[PDB]
Amino acid sequence: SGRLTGKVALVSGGARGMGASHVRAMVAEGAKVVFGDILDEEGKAMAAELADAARYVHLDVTQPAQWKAAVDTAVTAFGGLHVLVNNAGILNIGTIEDYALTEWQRILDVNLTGVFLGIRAVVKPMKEAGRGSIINISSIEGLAGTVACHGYTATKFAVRGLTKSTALELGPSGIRVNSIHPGLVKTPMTDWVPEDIFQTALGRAAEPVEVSNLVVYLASDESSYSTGAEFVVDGGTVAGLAHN
Amino acid sequence: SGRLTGKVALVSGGARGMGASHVRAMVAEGAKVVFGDILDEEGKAMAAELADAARYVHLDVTQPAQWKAAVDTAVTAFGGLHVLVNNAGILNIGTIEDYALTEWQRILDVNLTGVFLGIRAVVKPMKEAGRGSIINISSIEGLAGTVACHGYTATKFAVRGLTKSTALELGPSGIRVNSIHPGLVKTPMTDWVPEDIFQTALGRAAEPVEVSNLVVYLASDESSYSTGAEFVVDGGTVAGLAHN
Amino acid sequence: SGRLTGKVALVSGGARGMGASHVRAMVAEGAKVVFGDILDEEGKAMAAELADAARYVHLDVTQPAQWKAAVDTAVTAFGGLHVLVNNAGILNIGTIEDYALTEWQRILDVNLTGVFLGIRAVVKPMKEAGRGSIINISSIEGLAGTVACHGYTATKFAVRGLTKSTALELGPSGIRVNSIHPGLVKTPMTDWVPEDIFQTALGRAAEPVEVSNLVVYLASDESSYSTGAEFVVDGGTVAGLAHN
Amino acid sequence: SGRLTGKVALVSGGARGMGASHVRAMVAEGAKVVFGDILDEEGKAMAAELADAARYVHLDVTQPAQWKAAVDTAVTAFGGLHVLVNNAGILNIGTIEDYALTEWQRILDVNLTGVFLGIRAVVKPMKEAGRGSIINISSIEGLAGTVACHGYTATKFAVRGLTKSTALELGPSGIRVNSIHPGLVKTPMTDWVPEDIFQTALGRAAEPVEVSNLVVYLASDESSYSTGAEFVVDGGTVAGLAHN
Ligand SMILES: NC(=O)C1=CN([C@@H]2O[C@H](COP(=O)(O)OP(=O)(O)OC[C@H]3O[C@@H](n4cnc5c(N)ncnc54)[C@H](O)[C@@H]3O)[C@@H](O)[C@H]2O)C=CC1
Ligand SMILES: NC(=O)C1=CN([C@@H]2O[C@H](COP(=O)(O)OP(=O)(O)OC[C@H]3O[C@@H](n4cnc5c(N)ncnc54)[C@H](O)[C@@H]3O)[C@@H](O)[C@H]2O)C=CC1
Ligand SMILES: NC(=O)C1=CN([C@@H]2O[C@H](COP(=O)(O)OP(=O)(O)OC[C@H]3O[C@@H](n4cnc5c(N)ncnc54)[C@H](O)[C@@H]3O)[C@@H](O)[C@H]2O)C=CC1
Ligand SMILES: NC(=O)C1=CN([C@@H]2O[C@H](COP(=O)(O)OP(=O)(O)OC[C@H]3O[C@@H](n4cnc5c(N)ncnc54)[C@H](O)[C@@H]3O)[C@@H](O)[C@H]2O)C=CC1
Ligand SMILES: C[C@]12CCC(O)CC1CC[C@@H]1[C@@H]2CC[C@]2(C)C(=O)CC[C@@H]12
Ligand SMILES: C[C@]12CCC(O)CC1CC[C@@H]1[C@@H]2CC[C@]2(C)C(=O)CC[C@@H]12
Ligand SMILES: C[C@]12CCC(O)CC1CC[C@@H]1[C@@H]2CC[C@]2(C)C(=O)CC[C@@H]12
Ligand SMILES: C[C@]12CCC(O)CC1CC[C@@H]1[C@@H]2CC[C@]2(C)C(=O)CC[C@@H]12
Repeated sequence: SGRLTGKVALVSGGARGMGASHVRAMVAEGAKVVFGDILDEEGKAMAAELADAARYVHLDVTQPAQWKAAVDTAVTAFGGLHVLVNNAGILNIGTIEDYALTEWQRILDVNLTGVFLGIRAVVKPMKEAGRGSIINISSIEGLAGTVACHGYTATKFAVRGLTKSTALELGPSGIRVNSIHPGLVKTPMTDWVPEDIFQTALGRAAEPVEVSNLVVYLASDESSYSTGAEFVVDGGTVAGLAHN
Repeated sequence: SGRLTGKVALVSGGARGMGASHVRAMVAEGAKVVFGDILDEEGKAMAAELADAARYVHLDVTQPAQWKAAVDTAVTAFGGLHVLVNNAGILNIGTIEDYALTEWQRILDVNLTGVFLGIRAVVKPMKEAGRGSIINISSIEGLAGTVACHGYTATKFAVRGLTKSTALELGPSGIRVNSIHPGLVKTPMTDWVPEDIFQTALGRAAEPVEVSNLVVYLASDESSYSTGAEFVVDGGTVAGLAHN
Repeated sequence: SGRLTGKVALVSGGARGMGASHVRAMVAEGAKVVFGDILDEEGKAMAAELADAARYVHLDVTQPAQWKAAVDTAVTAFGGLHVLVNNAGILNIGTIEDYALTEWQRILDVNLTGVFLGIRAVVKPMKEAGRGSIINISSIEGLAGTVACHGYTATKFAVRGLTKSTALELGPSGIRVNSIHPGLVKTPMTDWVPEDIFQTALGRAAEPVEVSNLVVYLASDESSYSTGAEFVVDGGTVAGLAHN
Repeated sequence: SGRLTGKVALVSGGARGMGASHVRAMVAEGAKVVFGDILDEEGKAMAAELADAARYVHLDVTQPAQWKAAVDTAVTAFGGLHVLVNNAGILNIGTIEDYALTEWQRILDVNLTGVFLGIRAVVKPMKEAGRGSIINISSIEGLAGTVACHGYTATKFAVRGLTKSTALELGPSGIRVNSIHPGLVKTPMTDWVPEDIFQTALGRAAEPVEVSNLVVYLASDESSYSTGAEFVVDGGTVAGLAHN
């Protein structure tokens, strides 16, 4: 409570799912949040309940002009920008043969290029403020592979790597960059998937707030000495070997 | 300010350095702490200025009988045990040729067996309580190697592995096990080492409280979905490649 | 000698550098090689001194039609296709701020999409034979980060991930997929870089044949039980922590 | 045939299982092998069928004096020592509670200290010769955890770490140190385990020769630029996420 007081955050894909949960969790901790998405109806809806501590903006992470608009909104409406949560992303599947090249390009644009564009857009205000925290949402699919999940796996691994190179470059400016790797979380992106698809040590899927707690920790100054690192919140899946 | 209220913790090697910092940080968050060490003078000293919320006990992590005594103290004095911070450890160096077999055995006993004994000692009360968090202190030397640091590297890698196997086994009982890997921290164990020995992105060594913040996070229920994972707090060292 | 006898291989970017070395090394071991590139003069030149054992074809890894032509050449000229070495790649640098979006897209197309296209192109003939070995050339930049190397790092991490997902999917068909991660190698891509830029245990840069030896091993049936794995040939760089 | 001609190797635990397979594979490639174990009957038996290419010696890897005797045998009988294969090891299981402290100590002595003693014993002759190759046999249990496998997991992770620190230290002397991580292999140590206990991409357990092929590669000069690295030969297990 009051752990993010004075912090301004930008969250991509915050109209629903984990993104929405992150917005709510950060506001509850005293932060001012600008969240963007492409689902304007839902976005404006919850922008109404968070009232004056949040602002919704239309943001297609593949459009650099929209990223700039999102950043300008944060800076002029709240005075600055200290946190970026690259959460927007999509999921598509398909075996090597019947996986469309267009789906491949689409997921690269959103899941990878979108994350890169967000980082380019927030460095200026963060460098001026001399402090900042960028949180990239990857997944355990960015740690190991899965059948018929080539585009998703490739981009989640890429986001993991992009996190490291940018962390090294921005470190001297006081900006931290870390990646979060969650396992199965109950959201509209995976409501069609059985909750026990992964072998976990805790024996259950995660509630979105459980990932949000990690977002708050990484956004706060409590995690001041962690940068370029992978934070896993998967209930123990990648900690064990695949058995039958 | 009250993130650990109602939690009872046992910290090994808490008389000084990071251990002491963890004790203070957890008490400040509302936890009751039992800390043990072999430096009784210093231990009793700070137990006095924490008298109401903490208890000091003599604890040589290589002696199972002392671990049991430490656990009994926590349970009878505070009603239970929910957190274990395996922090006690030593550091010795030497090349392959002139590294004494006795130093090798000594570091294995303290840094590895000591950690195992602590886990065996706390599982009973934690399993009864139905909830628990075990935090094993490894290091980045448990992620990559260093010249003339064979005993330390071997044990820190082992602690990292022990964290995973125990997390899988204890998960069903509601107990989480995670490892922390810090880089250079300002403590008596490394005050003879130049603060910039490691290439970091932040360009500085860490203050012990920076590692304590991560201990609090892992001890709290905020990290409910993280288990068997490595949490790195090294200022970016392992995120980059070794350059000249 | 004769370790690859009866094997037909396709090597992308084989007109010079490591690619050329791989072609020569595999021919010396009894394999028939079809190598493609965009440097036609050099390509036809060495195709001439390798006469009956190799065939050169123009191949821009970003063009699916050219990949098909390359595969058809291998199958009709040599009877089949058992090995694919995704070696083609480019290197560009730049900081988050002054790194052109066009350079970013270019490296994604060649280093990542190019690798994906190669895999899609060879699965048919390999699945019919019920055997095959795909070797993806990543780098240690696909294991850790580097300043001003965002596009390269992102794609090399992605290739590492793509290797795992495809290995799991193709495993049942008898096809193995592995990634190679070399450190500094003496080639035209890095002749402007000081040979001791990386901290290595061997104290030297690698000769391209040293990486080719690993390519032969992975192409042969000797490595029959290795798939979806990372093979590091960096002289010890990623095995140690970055010191000053 | 003749890939290890002129090389002298020392293999611990070579009387049966993978160790025996390594001895046979290396002899077939032209190497002279000294293998030790504690199963003298079986050891002398196969020392007979290999003739003068192989010498058997009694060797308890926990006894430094016996290691010295093994090394002296190699040097005086064959003129030198260029390869060490730390293969000897044991397997015991048990949950945290009912796992005997004696079993814990026993596995630490054999699986970890035994490996360290072997390295200390061979550095002298290798440093004089200008180069050498040390191959430490870990396992995928040294990469991820398993329930009721605490001693085994801890030591296999430690061997993985010991491989890196020693590789960095010995690199300047021309000595390479690498670790091998196999999955399920058909040997007496695991003949009671169902061949499909692990989820693999290849859908089968490995034949010991498949791991021996990797030992030969690492023992030969073909792998000249690989050191301090993990070589996985697990049929794809650790490349994928644990599913149900
Ligand atoms: N659901 C799960 O189990 C897991 C999800 N993740 C990651 O977490 C992130 C969010 O996941 P969920 O909330 O579960 O998914 P979700 O589908 O609920 O939400 C993703 C959001 O991104 C927005 N979005 C999509 N394309 C966009 C674009 N071009 N520009 C801006 N916004 C766009 C969508 O409208 C949606 O609100 C993604 O990066 C996902 O890959 C990671 C691990 C597990
Ligand atoms: N100092 C550093 O830069 C880093 C330290 N670490 C780890 O953090 C932990 C604590 O480190 P520091 O506070 O810096 O060290 P420290 O030397 O300040 O404290 C270690 C404490 O353990 C106690 N201790 C030693 N042997 C013991 C035994 N057999 N039984 C019980 N207590 C014993 C010591 O008396 C001391 O109070 C260790 O596990 C260490 O490996 C990890 C990364 C970096
Ligand atoms: N040079 C080094 O130190 C290291 C190189 N690598 C990787 O090894 C691979 C080969 O590297 P080098 O031989 O050193 O580089 P190089 O520059 O000598 O050769 C790359 C080759 O790819 C060809 N190529 C480029 N774009 C192409 C396209 N669109 N279609 C077809 N061919 C194309 C080039 O013409 C050239 O022959 C690359 O994937 C590189 O990232 C990895 C680690 C270290
Ligand atoms: N069997 C498997 O699936 C896997 C085995 N490994 C590792 O490979 C190595 C050999 O495995 P296996 O051949 O399958 O086991 P094994 O039981 O067939 O052979 C181990 C050998 O070591 C010898 N030995 C035992 N204690 C010794 C001591 N104190 N000093 C000297 N020799 C001693 C034994 O007599 C035996 O011949 C071990 O390090 C094991 O952990 C790794 C991954 C999988
Ligand atoms: C939902 C999950 C599991 C959680 C997540 O973040 C993404 C995916 C996407 C691909 C799915 C995987 C479960 C296993 C599937 C269902 C395979 O068997 C074919 C496609 C795979
Ligand atoms: C202090 C540090 C760095 C922080 C830490 O937790 C442990 C050690 C122990 C061995 C040291 C290493 C710095 C580099 C040293 C000084 C080598 O050059 C020889 C022994 C090595
Ligand atoms: C050549 C190497 C090292 C070998 C390789 O495969 C790629 C690169 C590309 C970026 C370079 C890096 C050396 C360090 C550099 C020079 C940084 O200081 C700015 C750009 C970086
Ligand atoms: C054989 C194998 C699998 C191959 C290996 O190198 C060691 C072990 C040892 C512990 C076993 C594991 C299969 C799963 C087991 C059977 C658990 O369910 C309890 C003990 C575990």
